Amino acid sequence: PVYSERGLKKAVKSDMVSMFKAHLIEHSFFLDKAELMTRGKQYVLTMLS
Amino acid sequence: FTEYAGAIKTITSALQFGMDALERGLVDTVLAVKLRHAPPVFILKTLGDPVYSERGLKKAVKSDMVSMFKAHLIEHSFFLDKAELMTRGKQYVLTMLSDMLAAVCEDTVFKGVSTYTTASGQQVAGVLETTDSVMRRLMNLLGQVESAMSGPAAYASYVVRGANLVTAVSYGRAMRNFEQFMARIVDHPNALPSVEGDKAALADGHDEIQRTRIAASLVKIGDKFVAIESLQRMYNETQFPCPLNR
Amino acid sequence: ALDKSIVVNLTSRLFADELAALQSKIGSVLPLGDCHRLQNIQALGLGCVCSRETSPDYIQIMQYLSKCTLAVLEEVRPDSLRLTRMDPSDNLQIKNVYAPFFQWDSNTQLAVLPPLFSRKDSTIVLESNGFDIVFPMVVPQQLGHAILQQLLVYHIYSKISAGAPGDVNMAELDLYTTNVSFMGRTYRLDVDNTDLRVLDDLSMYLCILSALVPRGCLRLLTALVRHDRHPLTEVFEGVVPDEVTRIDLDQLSVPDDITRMRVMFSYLQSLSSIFNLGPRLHVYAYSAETLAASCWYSPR
Amino acid sequence: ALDKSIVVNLTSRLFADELAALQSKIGSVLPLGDCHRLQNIQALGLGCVCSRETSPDYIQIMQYLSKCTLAVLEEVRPDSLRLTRMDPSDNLQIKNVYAPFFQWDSNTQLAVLPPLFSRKDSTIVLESNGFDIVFPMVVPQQLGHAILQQLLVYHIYSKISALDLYTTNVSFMGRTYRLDVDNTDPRTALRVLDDLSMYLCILSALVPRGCLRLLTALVRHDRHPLTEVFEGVVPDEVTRIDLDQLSVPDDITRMRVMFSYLQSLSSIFNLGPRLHVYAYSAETLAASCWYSPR
Amino acid sequence: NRGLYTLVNEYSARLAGAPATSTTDLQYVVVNGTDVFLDQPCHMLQEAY
Amino acid sequence: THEIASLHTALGYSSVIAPAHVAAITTDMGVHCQDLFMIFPGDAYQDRQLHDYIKMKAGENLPGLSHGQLATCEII
Amino acid sequence: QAENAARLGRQVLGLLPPPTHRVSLTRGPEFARGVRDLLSKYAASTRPTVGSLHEALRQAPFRQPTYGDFLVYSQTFSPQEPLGTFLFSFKQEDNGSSMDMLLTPTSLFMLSGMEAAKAPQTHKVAGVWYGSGSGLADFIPNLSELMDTGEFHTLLTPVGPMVQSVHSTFVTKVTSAMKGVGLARDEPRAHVGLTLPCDMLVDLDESCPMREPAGLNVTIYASLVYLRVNQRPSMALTFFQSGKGFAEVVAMIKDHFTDVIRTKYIQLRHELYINRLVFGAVCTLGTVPFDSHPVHQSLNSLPVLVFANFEAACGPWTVFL
Amino acid sequence: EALLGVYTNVVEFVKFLETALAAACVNTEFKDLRRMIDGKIQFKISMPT
Repeated sequence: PVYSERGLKKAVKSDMVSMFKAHLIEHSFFLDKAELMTRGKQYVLTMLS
Repeated sequence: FTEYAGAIKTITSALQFGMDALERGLVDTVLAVKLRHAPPVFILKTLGDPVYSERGLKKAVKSDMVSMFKAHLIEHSFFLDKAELMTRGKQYVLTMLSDMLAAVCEDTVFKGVSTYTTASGQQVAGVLETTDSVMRRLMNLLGQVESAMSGPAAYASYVVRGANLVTAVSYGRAMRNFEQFMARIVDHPNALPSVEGDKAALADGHDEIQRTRIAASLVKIGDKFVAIESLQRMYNETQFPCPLNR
Repeated sequence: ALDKSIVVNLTSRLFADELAALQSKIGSVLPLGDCHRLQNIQALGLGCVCSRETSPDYIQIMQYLSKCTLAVLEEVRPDSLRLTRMDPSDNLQIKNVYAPFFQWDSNTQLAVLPPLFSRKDSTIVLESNGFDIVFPMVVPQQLGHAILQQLLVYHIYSKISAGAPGDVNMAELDLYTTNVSFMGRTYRLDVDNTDLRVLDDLSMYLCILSALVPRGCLRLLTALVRHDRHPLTEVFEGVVPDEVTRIDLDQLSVPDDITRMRVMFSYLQSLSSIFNLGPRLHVYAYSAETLAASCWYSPR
Repeated sequence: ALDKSIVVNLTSRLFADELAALQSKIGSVLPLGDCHRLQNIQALGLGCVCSRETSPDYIQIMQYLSKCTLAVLEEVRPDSLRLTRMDPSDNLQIKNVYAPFFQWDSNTQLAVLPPLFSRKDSTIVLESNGFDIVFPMVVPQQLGHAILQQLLVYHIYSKISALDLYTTNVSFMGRTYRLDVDNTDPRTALRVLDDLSMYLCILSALVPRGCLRLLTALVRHDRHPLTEVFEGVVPDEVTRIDLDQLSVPDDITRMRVMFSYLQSLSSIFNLGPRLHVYAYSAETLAASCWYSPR
Repeated sequence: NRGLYTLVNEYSARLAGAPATSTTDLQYVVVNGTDVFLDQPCHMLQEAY
Repeated sequence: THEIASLHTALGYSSVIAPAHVAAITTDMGVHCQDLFMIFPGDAYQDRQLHDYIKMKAGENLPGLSHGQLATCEII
Repeated sequence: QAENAARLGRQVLGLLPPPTHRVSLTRGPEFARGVRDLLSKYAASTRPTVGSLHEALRQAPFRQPTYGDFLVYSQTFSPQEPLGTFLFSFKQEDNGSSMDMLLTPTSLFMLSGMEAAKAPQTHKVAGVWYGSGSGLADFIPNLSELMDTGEFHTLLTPVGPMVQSVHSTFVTKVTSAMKGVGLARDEPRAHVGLTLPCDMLVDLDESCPMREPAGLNVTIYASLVYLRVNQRPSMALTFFQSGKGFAEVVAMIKDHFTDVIRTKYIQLRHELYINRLVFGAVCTLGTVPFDSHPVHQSLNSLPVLVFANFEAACGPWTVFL
Repeated sequence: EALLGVYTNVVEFVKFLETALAAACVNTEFKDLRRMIDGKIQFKISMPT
């Protein structure tokens, strides 16, 4: 609720779309990304919690 | 009958709404008083160290402080976000939040007064506040050892009864505890102020308040016990913006 | 919750003859100079402003009526009259006794006008106190904005015939002014041309406008040329007569013209309000056999 | 029944300087924007439309004044201003502290006007909060008109110049005064003049001929106290229109239309909301009146 | 220009001159001080990054 | 209604705020520049035929924006 | 059966005007205890309840309107109405014992005869409540001559909204409202508001904002404009909703009717009749309280606005130009 | 068709005194606060050398 606390203006929706891109590229197939990281199990847990 | 008694339910629920929209007014304005008197870390931190103010605020000492307002903002701002990308991690937050803790001037007249206490008689130092996103961060990094505190159950009274009303009507002033103030001058003179005797007069009726059982979160930081409260539930159930989000 | 009653006491008892004239109009609308309940006689008529010894006025009465409080008779007891108070937006009842008799219908707008007719129709002389009470001329608004107009035209041509005989025909003047048509009916008013000093002030003002207005509006057109001229004023150049546009404004100097333009506007707002706004009230029900009209008063 | 009270929160403690002027005017009328109990100080002033760096236009300021509700002060505490409200139609006490002083009595009539004589006297600035407060002026209805009569004449004769004793001085029995014109925006004061060119040349078209012939019989020999405007000489225009013969039923249609357009000149010479005072105390300077609706 | 102890007290409670709007399409200046919570550390330090 | 008297007991500073966690950038850091034609519309060139030409070569107009709330730049 | 009569003992003695405050002086200062509605600040507690404030709600202001009872031909007043329309009492001469003529603004659109494009919505609706326009023109034969010299705005007295109408075959009874809020007859404890067709109303205050002050008051104005179409005289009635005060709206109505002033007065370069110079009039239909939302409706379609809490206060007709 | 339930929120009020925010404050019930104009607290600080 920290994002849409002002009401869905035209400035909020573009911030909410630009985070749709940056989360789909970075964190997708997260169990496949965790097979090669140094941390590993922390990346699955902080994704699933 | 069920139209009548279905109408008395509406007007109470319109009027319980009346009082409980005013109790949010307390939690708004008290938090609004704090933020008017709350300078940030990077301004207040180097003023916390007395080692620069020993020589006085000369022309050169003001200039040397300015470079430390600059350098502290570039590095240590957003301190919880840098902690995920550092190898050190959990120690870096614990030092920086405790370095916030020792920078606060705790000089209070009511410091000897018995007030909000933990279990086993240990003493609450102060209360930090976060949002909901930061509250779960600090709850993971720091244990919540007690999750219980004692405190006052009701307020304390102050009435203008007695000889206060004589000076209120005739003159224009109202003395704080005139009966406590009268005996010091004319009845018991020439006594130096002794702290263990002044404290009963300094308590101002905050002693003899009935203690109670208050449910809240606690945390242990160094020698000081801090309580943690995130106020978005009282703001996002009413769909107003929060003043903690800046 | 609020109580309202206006009780006027007197010094001497009334005659037996004067009581029947006040019982003739047991319902009426009197003006009243004070709001308090106990009051002396000298305010409840128009004798406080209009009298026989003073010159008869129109405008100083019309200044007075909008400033004055209205009141309605309930019971006449010797010697203590009993009026009832008028409130802003209050419903009460009126009997319509005014000489001469104009017909009231429901859903008309009552307009209080000063009496400009003969004396015995308007007033009832109280011989015991030696003071004159004067009942106002209550006339419906569309008549009241027309019964004044044909008489005010008649007063002008009376001033022309007294100065020069050849310009005004009496038969042309009488037949077109003293006969008033309204609601399909006619009313032949009392002229009282036996010697109309009431309307002499309005006959002065409207004429002084009529010479200064076409002198006034020429200078006010030419002084307002802009790129931001309001576009409706281009149309109204066709409305002004062609003879008006041919004034040489060089003849009057600048110190004369400031005196004219301040005289120009100062009559206009003093003359507009005395036609427009007086104590004016509405009536929603009427009955001809009972002669009682339920009313409600709207101030301003 | 009904309550009326506006208490004004204020974010800084007022100085002893500015509190002494506010303690001086404890009975005063100032308009404000909204209808609530709590209110910011940025609505209390009339100076949201009349600021210093903005060139004021006193017609538009007076046009502003009929919109707003009006309010009377009760107390001046050193933090919060406290006011009472005026609603049509309600009886209330009013007390004139207003500096270009005039005398009232029982059964008088009033109006509310913008400050047109001394702005620096009738406005106090608040250096503690940075926002200034502008007080309007209450005037009896005769001078309520007669000041607006001069200001409409003034914008006529400042445009022709594209001197001051005739244009800037409002006359009254016993006193003469000075209007405050240094920076005036004429564009809202000229649209009123734009409608005056509409009404006045229509009234020059339907002129009664007999009422023109009355002045040709009057001002040449019959001299009266209120006809000294013409100074004894007829205008040249009036001899030109009177060549036609007189007839009654021409003027009967004309004088009704002359009557009906003077109903319209109320709408262009309007004041603000009016105040019909019934009882006025002299030595106390208090009064009692009912607020009229717009 | 005044003492810095006064500037610390004036830093939090006084939203200083020329601020920028939020959540609206372009950079406007905000004149309505009822809501906006911005804290700008660019006046006291007199820098630009 | 309800009225509050709130004082400050401590001589020194008793409350400390801090930046904690970055959430979003709304500025979008866009390279749009501020147009001085909008700030100072009264000042213009002497030939009004030529001032309508340079205004043609520079330029509510945006119905949508993708990356975020756009931010103005200057020129010194 | 007297239990039914005991109901009228309750309701009539419960519903009265409040009596005059008159206490004899020998009783003492008891009269200060008889003043309750002037007290306007009631005490509150930690948990207030209705039983703490049932005395607080008991004092209420004194509001009772004054109704109008009209006996109308069933031909002029169309038999189905949305029960909140605005009215007019046209009056020429008392010819009958008691027969009255009432004009809804849909009906006055039919006597007007203006073009369809000026009001593109109500022309279909007002064409099916009536005939082609001669069903109502038979009662006023002077509708050609009442428009020329300009007496039509002097013959209308604005009445207000409807309350009740009992309809028969030949004679229709109409119960109208003046002075304020008319009590609804069929639904108990309800209040009839004023309804206007969306086509006839013209709002005045509308901004981007690109600030205007608030108030307690906004005043609906009626308007009526004499014009000429097809070289035939005809009228045009529009409404206004504004809280600008009377000194502004007369200048604002001139900007709305700019084209109507211009297209008429092209004609009088040739013929200048002083009877033709009168143009329009503006009445005051009473106040509306601030920030009440006008709610759109739909009837048969016909969109119709509604104004809750309407109060009526009729005014004169003043001739603007 | 059928009604399956009427489900309604209940606003649990939160007292200021039972928040843990109130440890940062000192709370005194003061009866007549409209009567007071100004409050005032006086400090006396001795400084030895």
